[PDB]
Amino acid sequence: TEYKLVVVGADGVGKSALTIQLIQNHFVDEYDPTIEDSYRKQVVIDGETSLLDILDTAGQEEYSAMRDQYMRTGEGFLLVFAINNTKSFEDIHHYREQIKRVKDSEDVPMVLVGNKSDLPSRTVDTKQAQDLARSYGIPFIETSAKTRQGVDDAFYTLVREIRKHKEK
Ligand SMILES: Oc1cc(-c2ncc3c(N4C[C@H]5CC[C@@H](C4)N5)nc(OC[C@]45CCCN4C[C@@H](F)C5)nc3c2F)c2ccccc2c1
Ligand SMILES: Nc1nc2c(ncn2[C@@H]2O[C@H](COP(=O)(O)OP(=O)(O)O)[C@@H](O)[C@H]2O)c(=O)[nH]1
Ligand SMILES: [Mg+2]
Repeated sequence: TEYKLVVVGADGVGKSALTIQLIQNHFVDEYDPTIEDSYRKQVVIDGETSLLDILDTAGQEEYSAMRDQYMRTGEGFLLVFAINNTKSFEDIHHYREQIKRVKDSEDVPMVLVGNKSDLPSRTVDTKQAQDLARSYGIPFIETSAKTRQGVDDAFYTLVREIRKHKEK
């Protein structure tokens, strides 16, 4: 089994740091903000061996046809914001609508991720994030790429959401 996972969200929220924790087991400071890359990892989740193919998105805000078709191959999406950046939380709606648009579907596996939970300078309350996730009908996972809090949980929860979708 293989799952195509895509990590989206505003610049600086920790998409690259979360991905590199999952894949390479270390915390990277100031990874080049412009680099989009992909990684594969073999995991066991609830007894099922699978390959996670993870796209760590980056780059300019552009909407080419090639970009839509490429994003459309994603089976599940992490919607990442940082808990110290209210604008990144406000931007979650945008990324969700673009995912719906390219997938031509109201039911796309997604997980809301509030990253940088190790920082004291919080501006987005856990209750606001839980309420947003409830409104979308998706899970909310608190993470820190720095301490590895919630990292496996975020990705594995997204796989569980894909499996639920495939059962419908
Ligand atoms: O063809 C596509 C294209 C995208 C797509 N690709 C890149 C985006 C992009 N950048 C890339 C990364 C992340 C931030 C920065 C620029 N570096 N930024 C935004 O939005 C940014 C905000 C919020 C809205 C207005 N702008 C201005 C400010 F407010 C902030 N959206 C993007 C975006 F939708 C798709 C995304 C998901 C599903 C299918 C897609 C299909
Ligand atoms: N304290 C803390 N810093 C983080 C966390 N995740 C990312 N960072 C830092 O925030 C900055 C932006 O992270 P990055 O992974 O490049 O974000 P991206 O633009 O979403 O790929 C970098 O300096 C990271 O080291 C986190 O969970 N906690
Ligand atoms: Mg990055």
